[PDB]
Amino acid sequence: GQFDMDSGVYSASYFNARSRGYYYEAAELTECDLDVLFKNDAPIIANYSRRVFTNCNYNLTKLLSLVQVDEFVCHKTTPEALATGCYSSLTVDWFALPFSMKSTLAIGSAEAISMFNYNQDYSNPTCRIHAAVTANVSTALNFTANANYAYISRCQGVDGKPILLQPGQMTNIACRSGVLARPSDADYFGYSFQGRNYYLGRKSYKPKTDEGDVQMVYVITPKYDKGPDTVCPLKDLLGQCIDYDIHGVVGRGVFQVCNTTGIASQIFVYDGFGNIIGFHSKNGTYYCMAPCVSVPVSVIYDKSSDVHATLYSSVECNHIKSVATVFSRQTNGLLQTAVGCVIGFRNTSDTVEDCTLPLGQSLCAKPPSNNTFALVHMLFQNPLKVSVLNSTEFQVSIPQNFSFGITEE
Amino acid sequence: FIETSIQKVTVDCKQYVCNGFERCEQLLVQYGQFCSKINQALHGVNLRQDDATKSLFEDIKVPQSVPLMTSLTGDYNLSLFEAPNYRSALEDLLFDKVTLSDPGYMKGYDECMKDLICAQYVSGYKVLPPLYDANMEAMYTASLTGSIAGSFWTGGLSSAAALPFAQSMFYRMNGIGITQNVLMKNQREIANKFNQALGAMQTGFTATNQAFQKVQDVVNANAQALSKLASELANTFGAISASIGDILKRLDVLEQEVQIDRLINGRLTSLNAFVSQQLVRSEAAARSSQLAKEKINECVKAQSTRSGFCGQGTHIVSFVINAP
Amino acid sequence: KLASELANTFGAISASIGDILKRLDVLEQEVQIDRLINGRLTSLNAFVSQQLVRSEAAARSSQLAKEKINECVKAQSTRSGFCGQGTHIVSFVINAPNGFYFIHVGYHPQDYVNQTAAYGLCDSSSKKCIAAKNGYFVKNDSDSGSWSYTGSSFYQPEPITTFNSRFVEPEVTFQNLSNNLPPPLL
Amino acid sequence: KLASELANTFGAISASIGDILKRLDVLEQEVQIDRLINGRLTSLNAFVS
Amino acid sequence: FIETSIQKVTVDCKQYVCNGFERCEQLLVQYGQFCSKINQALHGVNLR
Amino acid sequence: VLYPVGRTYSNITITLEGLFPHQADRGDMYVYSQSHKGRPFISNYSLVTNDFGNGIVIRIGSAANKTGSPIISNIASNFQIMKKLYPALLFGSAVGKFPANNKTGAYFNHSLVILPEKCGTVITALYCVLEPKNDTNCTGSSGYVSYVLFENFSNLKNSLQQWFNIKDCLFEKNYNVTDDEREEWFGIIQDQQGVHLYTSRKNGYSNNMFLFATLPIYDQILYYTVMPRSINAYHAFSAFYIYKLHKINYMVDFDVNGYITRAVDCGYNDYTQLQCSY
Ligand SMILES: *[C@@H]1O[C@H](CO)[C@@H](O[C@@H]2O[C@H](CO)[C@@H](O[C@@H]3O[C@H](CO)[C@@H](O)[C@H](O)[C@@H]3O)[C@H](O)[C@H]2NC(C)=O)[C@H](O)[C@H]1NC(C)=O
Ligand SMILES: *[C@@H]1O[C@H](CO)[C@@H](O[C@@H]2O[C@H](CO)[C@@H](O[C@@H]3O[C@H](CO)[C@@H](O)[C@H](O)[C@@H]3O)[C@H](O)[C@H]2NC(C)=O)[C@H](O)[C@H]1NC(C)=O
Ligand SMILES: Nc1nc(=O)c2nc(CNc3ccc(C(=O)N[C@@H](CCC(=O)O)C(=O)O)cc3)cnc2[nH]1
Ligand SMILES: *[C@@H]1O[C@H](CO)[C@@H](O[C@@H]2O[C@H](CO)[C@@H](O)[C@H](O)[C@H]2NC(C)=O)[C@H](O)[C@H]1NC(C)=O
Ligand SMILES: CCCCC/C=C\C/C=C\CCCCCCCC(=O)O
Ligand SMILES: *[C@@H]1O[C@H](CO)[C@@H](O)[C@H](O)[C@H]1NC(C)=O
Ligand SMILES: *[C@@H]1O[C@H](CO)[C@@H](O)[C@H](O)[C@H]1NC(C)=O
Ligand SMILES: *[C@@H]1O[C@H](CO)[C@@H](O)[C@H](O)[C@H]1NC(C)=O
Ligand SMILES: *[C@@H]1O[C@H](CO)[C@@H](O)[C@H](O)[C@H]1NC(C)=O
Ligand SMILES: *[C@@H]1O[C@H](CO)[C@@H](O)[C@H](O)[C@H]1NC(C)=O
Ligand SMILES: *[C@@H]1O[C@H](CO)[C@@H](O)[C@H](O)[C@H]1NC(C)=O
Ligand SMILES: *[C@@H]1O[C@H](CO)[C@@H](O)[C@H](O)[C@H]1NC(C)=O
Ligand SMILES: *[C@@H]1O[C@H](CO)[C@@H](O)[C@H](O)[C@H]1NC(C)=O
Ligand SMILES: *[C@@H]1O[C@H](CO)[C@@H](O)[C@H](O)[C@H]1NC(C)=O
Ligand SMILES: *[C@@H]1O[C@H](CO)[C@@H](O)[C@H](O)[C@H]1NC(C)=O
Ligand SMILES: *[C@@H]1O[C@H](CO)[C@@H](O)[C@H](O)[C@H]1NC(C)=O
Repeated sequence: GQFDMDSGVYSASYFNARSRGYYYEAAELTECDLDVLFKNDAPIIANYSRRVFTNCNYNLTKLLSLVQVDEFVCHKTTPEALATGCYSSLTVDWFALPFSMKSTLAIGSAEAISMFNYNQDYSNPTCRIHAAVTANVSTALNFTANANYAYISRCQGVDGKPILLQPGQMTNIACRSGVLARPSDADYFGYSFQGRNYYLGRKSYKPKTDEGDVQMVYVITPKYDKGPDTVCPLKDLLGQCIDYDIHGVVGRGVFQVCNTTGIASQIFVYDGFGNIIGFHSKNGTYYCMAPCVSVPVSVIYDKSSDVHATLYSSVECNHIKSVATVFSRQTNGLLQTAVGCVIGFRNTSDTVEDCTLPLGQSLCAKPPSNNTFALVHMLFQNPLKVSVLNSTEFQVSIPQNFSFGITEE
Repeated sequence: FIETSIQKVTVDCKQYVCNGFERCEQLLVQYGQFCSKINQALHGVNLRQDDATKSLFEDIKVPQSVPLMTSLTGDYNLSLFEAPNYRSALEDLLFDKVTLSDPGYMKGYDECMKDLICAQYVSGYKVLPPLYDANMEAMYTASLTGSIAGSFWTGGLSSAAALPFAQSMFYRMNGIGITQNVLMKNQREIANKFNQALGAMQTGFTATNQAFQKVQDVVNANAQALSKLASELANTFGAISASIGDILKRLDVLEQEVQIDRLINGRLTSLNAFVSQQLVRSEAAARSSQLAKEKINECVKAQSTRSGFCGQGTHIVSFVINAP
Repeated sequence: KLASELANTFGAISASIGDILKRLDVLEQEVQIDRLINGRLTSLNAFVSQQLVRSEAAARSSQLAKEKINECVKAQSTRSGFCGQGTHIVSFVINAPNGFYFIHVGYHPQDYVNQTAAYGLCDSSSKKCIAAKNGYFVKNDSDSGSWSYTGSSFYQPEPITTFNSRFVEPEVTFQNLSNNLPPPLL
Repeated sequence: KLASELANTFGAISASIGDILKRLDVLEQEVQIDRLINGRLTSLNAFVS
Repeated sequence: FIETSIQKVTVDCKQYVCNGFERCEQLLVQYGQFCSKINQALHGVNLR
Repeated sequence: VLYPVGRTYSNITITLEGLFPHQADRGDMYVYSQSHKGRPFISNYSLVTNDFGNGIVIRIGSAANKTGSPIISNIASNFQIMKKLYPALLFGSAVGKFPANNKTGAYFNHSLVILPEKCGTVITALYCVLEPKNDTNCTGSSGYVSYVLFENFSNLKNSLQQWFNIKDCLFEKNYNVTDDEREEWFGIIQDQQGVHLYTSRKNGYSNNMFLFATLPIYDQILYYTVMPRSINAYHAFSAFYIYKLHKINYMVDFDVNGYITRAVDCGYNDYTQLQCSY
């Protein structure tokens, strides 16, 4: 962040490898039927329906063309992501509920819907979708809403302690069967379920409108786990940093023909930090992966001569070529050095004991004043040799002249 | 063992915090100007370390050395300190027995293409080479070892003398307080005791020796600092994922701001902790370098007349060996 | 750093409290002022930690300054390396903006000549044995039996007197002179 | 100083985890417990330094 | 007076951060891995 | 120990979180016996209903090629080599008593019945409702004691239908296994995504526990029983032990081929807690 700089061997920013290709695998997964949402009668909130979809593809444009979304509530995902990205599994909970009582499904609500009928789980990403199937679409399909719709306002044992619904679980079968057995509304009525008495509650509602529109609630739970991402929307090179999408897992890295490790059934091999370090593919071959690493770059600058040189630290100069398009728009003067090969330097045999631009292991950079530095070694000044006499006499080296030397600290 | 030099590390702040994503870089330049300050401080630390290394190796330099002192002795066996590289056999033993991984220079990146050595080019940091090669440090140590023949004697470093090691040891013990008659009576028992002491010293690089465990603990502390720096890129810091790409894929722009902001805050906290630790270790290295200069000029270049310094007992002679 | 770190937004919409109070509602104001508070408290903690580290460094340097004053300046040092390079002669103290500035005057030799020497001299007949103090007994250039005294830090061949030699217990490694004895042995 | 930073709310509704779990819903519990965790880890790191 | 020894303190990181709440412990292990490093450093200073 | 799902590792130590059992937990022991006099010889297993909790893991076999006691003959001269039998399991949500006799283990509504059909070569996971059949001295009468999946010695659904009614039957899934005499592990868990089964007859020759057969059962399983099983005629068979899974921390290690060789309970004593702490 300055324009008048001083001398020194600075450290510059890393330069990252770009993409040199694209790789794709999908294992050819078939379309899973999401028409079961619009096939049978619309479910009651008490007897709601759940389906889990795995190893399939879906066309979302057809699905959203059948409903009119009134309001969607998503946490940790967006509907754009569920139309673009892949994930491990898909869970759809759907039931009929009118829009006049959609605040009962809101978080923190004290209504009986959340604590007896549907308790949403928020430990994994979710989207609660309030949509309306219109009358024309309802007659185009076989979708109807002719059931007797009611929820559970009370699910209480003989103790009298309410039995609450845990998150991500279907309704308790005793209270479910007791509520759906009774044809009329009642806040408090007894029910004997297979030898045990229950006091229950029934309150009715109507999801159909005057136009004939059936108002629906869809709870979508995309699950993002490690490994293959086999639920994907219907969308339309060795040793190089290339982009990939093996089983819906998108990223960049370096691919190598590699010795097999781990279990071939589990496709992806992970490290201890949640990083894919390899994968198995079809035809029995194994590739072990690594992220595409970056070249460390150091800059040697001298203020007196206004000459700059560029040290690529600890890189073998052969490899510079492969990533030659990732540096600045100026980057030749090729020269191997013990601290990593460097550009901008002439190899010389001169030795200087004191230098102000040290490149590392007994190496320096002599100022030009040509228009380039000189690679010079550090000089170890040999002390004067004194020879041991093997007799009773001995050698001494006594000064004959001196000077008053000043040191300051 | 005296730890005189810290590990010199330069960290690229932009690559460490954002890993090349442009949205993160925009959010980070909206956050502040931390990276230039980090780079300047962490460059000043390395510059000070290089200056301290030069100031340390001026003291090891002698005006005169005897190249034939370690080989032309009496009954004393000083083959553990002979220059045959100028690295001695005890330096070879010490460097072989310590579990130190090779810092790649010249070809480290190429090997990483096809641990903590290959974690440099994927995290954002780089371990700088030392100021001197091990060979030149070996020349300095060999020249200092050859100069202890008459440095303790009446020539107070202005002149040099060429006493053999037997005569030098004889003068050392006398001035210690043993009479000359006793020393002349025992010219074989003393040499045998000195030789077996050096032999047990040679064999003694085990897990029981305290100084070798100090060397191993210093290497382990450097590795733990690098591992702590590298392993904090896998922390979510309360976000949905530790990767910027997953956040950009799954979330919308307003939520992406919050998730990238908490990741940026966590990684800047990691960088600040590393820089402060490097500053504290630099102060410790300065103190240990001053102690190293004092002990070289008192124990190696002379004979200590003060108790408790230059080891237990009463000091006779000292030698110095390069450590990792 | 302490002054310029106040300009950071720390993820907020602005680095100023007044703009946040003017633009956003109370619930958003709490969040923005909270992240600004967290950033500035982190800055204060970093400054205090830096002050503590420099305080320990200054304590170490103050101990070193006391030792160097009492050794280099009030007396003449005999321990090499300490009190500067070479053998110490005299030192001075100069005040500095944040400490002290020392100037050490040291004896630095320039030339060197190799010489032969002896641990001591004895007279065959009387076994009286002398050893040199603060110097060596070097051989003369015109005779094989004439010995002269020289200084340790300078070369000048001088006659051997009583004042530059001490009487010591005899050793087998002393030269047993027979003719042309020096005046202490004569 | 180590003991006195367990009473700091750090911008949350309370310094106690039990009050946060009693009052707020799950999504707000994550945020409040996260800022309390960040404050207490900052205190631990300051003590270790 | 010369201050030759520090006060040796061991802090249980999980108990200090979360006070034995399981939801907090889940959120802390989702946050990162800090308690092991704190225990290692704070045991190393006591050993030294 | 249940293998991690969807991924594998090699020569790494990880602190996994999930459903794991305790160290040195003496699980419940169940043995099947041969026919005594030409009539089934069974135990108290059908009238006792255990708690599913978070799931169970079963050590299958683990006692073959040893000297076994026929349960009808404690004399050591009658002792023979143990064979391998697969258990019949029954998982449900609501449990009461059969009306006619008042015997426990009625298992009303839908229930998951895991049967080792054929000569121990196919395992069948069928999910439906068992009602008593109005037959003399059988389920739903006055002279009923217990039900046996009685077999010969070289489909148990026919015996089950001889003791129950099969109606409202949602799926019937068959999985192919080989007849062996080895240690095996079997484990069942239930989550929001359904019922997950685990077995050791996946991949190469290990005691690990890999997922298969994600069943679409979403009502919460609360009870499990071991349906008694007998083989018509002296013979001896191995035992299986059932251990309960808990929500605990658990540190494991992998090898070269990607199999878990050793694990740590992380809470059994102070030393395992310290091992997890570091
Ligand atoms: C998801 O489902 C929708 C249906 O709702 C698909 O849209 C359909 O795409 C096909 C192929 O482009 C269209 O067929 C075309 O029809 C024209 C005449 O209209 C004909 O000239 C073309 O040769 C072609 O056959 C079809 O009209 C269109 N229908 C609708 C309602 O949009 C969509 O392609 C599906 N998405 C994916 C990724 O497959
Ligand atoms: C009872 O005896 C039978 C028969 O001896 C045992 O079955 C055998 O179990 C061993 C387990 O070590 C199997 O060995 C395996 O061989 C493969 C190569 O085929 C090798 O890669 C594995 O590492 C392993 O060593 C052996 O194949 C198997 N025999 C047969 C015929 O399948 C059974 O384990 C014994 N049961 C008990 C409880 O002792
Ligand atoms: N008909 C029949 N069925 C059987 O199951 C049976 N089992 C045995 C023997 N079964 C067993 C079971 C456990 C141990 C046992 O000692 N267990 C070890 C386990 C040690 C470990 O955990 O590694 C122990 O001592 O705890 C011995 C024999 C003999 N006859 C039989 N006969
Ligand atoms: C809850 O809804 C399910 C799904 O519609 C009902 O299950 C159906 O029950 C009928 C009558 O027994 C069968 O003919 C169907 O084959 C069943 N379908 C499925 C998918 O199981 C169930 O009966 C409802 N519960 C109540 C108490 O009415
Ligand atoms: C008549 C309601 C307003 C008056 C309430 C007065 C006193 C009650 C005080 C606190 C309870 C408020 C809970 C209301 C829940 C409504 C939101 C919902 O869960 O849908
Ligand atoms: C540079 O020059 C020196 C001396 O001439 C030589 O030893 C060295 O090999 C040269 N460098 C290369 C890469 O050849
Ligand atoms: C000196 O010591 C070395 C190493 O212990 C040994 O190899 C050598 O033989 C010894 N020499 C003598 C003369 O004892
Ligand atoms: C100096 O060294 C040379 C070569 O070893 C030797 O011949 C000469 O005698 C020495 N000088 C004296 C004064 O002994
Ligand atoms: C000097 O004389 C003594 C005898 O008094 C003898 O022991 C010694 O070896 C002699 N040293 C010489 C010859 O220099
Ligand atoms: C397994 O991992 C260890 C790491 O401790 C390693 O030493 C060993 O070589 C690995 N095994 C194989 C076959 O690579
Ligand atoms: C047998 O099972 C019944 C269940 O009805 C139980 O009450 C009894 O205690 C059990 N007896 C034994 C010995 O297990
Ligand atoms: C079952 O219990 C009821 C009431 O407890 C009783 O009337 C009936 O006789 C019992 N049945 C049998 C077979 O004992
Ligand atoms: C359970 O069974 C009873 C009677 O057998 C029935 O009334 C009830 O509807 C069933 N429950 C479910 C959820 O099917
Ligand atoms: C066993 O085999 C006999 C002869 O085929 C048959 O009559 C009997 O029903 C069989 N029993 C079973 C349980 O399979
Ligand atoms: C299972 O094994 C049977 C042989 O009994 C065979 O007919 C069937 O095709 C097999 N099924 C699969 C999926 O392998
Ligand atoms: C059991 O085996 C005996 C012996 O052959 C036979 O008489 C009897 O009919 C068999 N019973 C069944 C049910 O298979």
